[PDB]
Amino acid sequence: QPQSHSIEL
Amino acid sequence: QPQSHSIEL
Amino acid sequence: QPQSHSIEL
Amino acid sequence: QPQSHSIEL
Amino acid sequence: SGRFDQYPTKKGDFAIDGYLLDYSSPKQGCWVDGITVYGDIYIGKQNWGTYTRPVFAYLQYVETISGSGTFVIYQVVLVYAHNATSAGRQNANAFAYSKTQAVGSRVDLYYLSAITQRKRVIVPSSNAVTPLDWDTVQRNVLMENYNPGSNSGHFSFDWSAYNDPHRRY
Amino acid sequence: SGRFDQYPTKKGDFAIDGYLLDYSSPKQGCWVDGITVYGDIYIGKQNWGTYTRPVFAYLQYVETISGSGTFVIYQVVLVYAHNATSAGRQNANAFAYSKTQAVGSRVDLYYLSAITQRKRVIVPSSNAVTPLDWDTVQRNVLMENYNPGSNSGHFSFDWSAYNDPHRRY
Amino acid sequence: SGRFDQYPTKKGDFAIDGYLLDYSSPKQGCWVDGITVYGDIYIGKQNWGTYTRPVFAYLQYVETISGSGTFVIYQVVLVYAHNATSAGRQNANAFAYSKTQAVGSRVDLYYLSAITQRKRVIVPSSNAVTPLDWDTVQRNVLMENYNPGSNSGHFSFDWSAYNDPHRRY
Amino acid sequence: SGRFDQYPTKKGDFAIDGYLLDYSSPKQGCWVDGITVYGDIYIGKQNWGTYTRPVFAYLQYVETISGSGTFVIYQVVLVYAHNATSAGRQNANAFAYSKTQAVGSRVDLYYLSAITQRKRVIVPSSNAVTPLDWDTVQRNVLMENYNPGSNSGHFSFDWSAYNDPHRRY
Repeated sequence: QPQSHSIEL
Repeated sequence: QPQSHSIEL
Repeated sequence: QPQSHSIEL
Repeated sequence: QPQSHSIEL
Repeated sequence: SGRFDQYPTKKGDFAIDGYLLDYSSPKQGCWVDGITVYGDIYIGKQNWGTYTRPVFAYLQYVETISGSGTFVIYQVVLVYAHNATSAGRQNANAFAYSKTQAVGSRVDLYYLSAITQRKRVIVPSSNAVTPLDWDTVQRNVLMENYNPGSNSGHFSFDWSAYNDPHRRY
Repeated sequence: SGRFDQYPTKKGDFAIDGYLLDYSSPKQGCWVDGITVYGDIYIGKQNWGTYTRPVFAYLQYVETISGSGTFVIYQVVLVYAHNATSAGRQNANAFAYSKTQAVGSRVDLYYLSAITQRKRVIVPSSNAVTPLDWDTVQRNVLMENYNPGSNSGHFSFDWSAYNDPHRRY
Repeated sequence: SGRFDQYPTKKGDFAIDGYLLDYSSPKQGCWVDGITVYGDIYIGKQNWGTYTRPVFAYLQYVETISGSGTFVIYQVVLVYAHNATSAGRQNANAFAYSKTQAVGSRVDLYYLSAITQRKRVIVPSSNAVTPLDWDTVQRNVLMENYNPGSNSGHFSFDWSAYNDPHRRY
Repeated sequence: SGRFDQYPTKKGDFAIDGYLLDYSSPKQGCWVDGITVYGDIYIGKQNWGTYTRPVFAYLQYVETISGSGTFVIYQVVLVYAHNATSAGRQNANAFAYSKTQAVGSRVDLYYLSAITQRKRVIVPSSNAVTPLDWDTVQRNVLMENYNPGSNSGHFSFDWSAYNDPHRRY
């Protein structure tokens, strides 16, 4: 499963 | 008047 | 004689 | 050891 | 346009490039006062004795360079006008924007061609302009601002090119 | 060599390209009859009011492609002559081939610049010619065939450019 | 296509270029086995932690060089596949060809990007091929030959990129 | 200098570009972990079965634009290492920086080649770095950090390329 650090703003 | 040497074939 | 507008420094 | 197919001249 | 009539006239390579490729305020276009030449140009099935002269020049979007901040690259497109003598009978529908003119039984073909020049300008996206498109250029330069019947408008061809060996090829 | 004097004179973009980029027989070079313009050109530490005009054009080697058979691609290098007014005091040694001319206390800088054109021609190696080099071109065009003292030789500048808004930038 | 399935797989810059930029028989395209990387890519209003890997490469028409005879110039277009993590909620309609995949509440955005490489090939018009278009490439590579739900098809992403500092930026 | 050893290692196109083409802090160079391929490369008078792999990548000066303010444009130069098998007997002096290695009677030629990438970044002069030169890169990468005798140093070739059809061309 792909890991993420992305923050939605 | 424009001069021409063109030959239609 | 060539005319100029050039300004040195 | 590196393999070759190169032919000189 | 309106806007097309307001565009100034430039003469000489460096004057055209100097006016358009301005980093402070890049310009959409300018009319070009240029030399008429004569020689063979291939259209359709054969070569035609064609008169050629520059008539207009406009800025064209190349690419965007990102970083700090966003920058836009522009190129000069040099627009030429042609009179391909006797080509009108066989190539009347060869180009989207063209005009025909009779000289006796002979039918001349009037059209425009564009040549992208090498010189480029890098301008910040804040000083960026909306470039003109090839369709609008052809419509304003050839269709709206040139009459083959009277060889007049925003430009005219110099037919003496036929008799100058320097302007023949 | 004195082969430079044998080169013909051409006027207009398509006449210059038409003569040089000939696939059947490519030509080394030709002299160019062109318009003189006036505007700022940056040399050394600042901008100078410079007069610019095309003077010569020559073929340049692009590439040599493999086959079945050996083909040679040529390009046109357009040579311009400049008079950068007042630039001669601080930029007398800025270029390998240059000349200085006094106008009162003022020192003008006479030099040549080259611009590579986009148009290219594919020629078979059997019809290929030996291209001229930039060093030889500068020596023959500026050094041997132009006198700033009398504004004469194989070409001369049109100083009226300073008073024509069409030829100013 | 049909034709797309028949295309071989290449690995490494020179192998991709070597196969496609063949002067004897230029090839339409090839699948690419490449490394997956991880870093920020800007889509819509912000940056997203994106996984990137090359997936396909195809020939693109540049220009025609005339003379003796007619020659065609080709370029390699390198196609990359992306998983812009969390971008699917805000940018589901940002691209014409895209797919979304849920990872809990998070919506991942799967799309393709194309980068034109510098290397070119000059081929005679007799050996010329019909190049693939960007629309057909996106439809076959992403839409028809990749399943985000199972991370499988004609390629798959290596999620370990997130933990390799060499493959992070 | 020993600054070359301090440079990190990057793997994958976007990781190499992402690290180097950083607008906030552009980087001089990075070592590249890449795939070894096998195919013909022309050196001197003929083609040689050559092993090729990327080894290093560095920033190159493109241009410096005027303003309001002084901006600097950078590009990525991708450095490849080659083993042109049997080429060392006739091309030992073909390159300024090269090494020879005997495999029986056969003499292999070890050299470096550089390919300029398309991607560019605009950086303000305050954040600008001193780019590495091609002479220094070749000296550090090939001469000082690679031993053909043991196929070791800061990188090594994968000879299995010869047996992988995906890595052959």
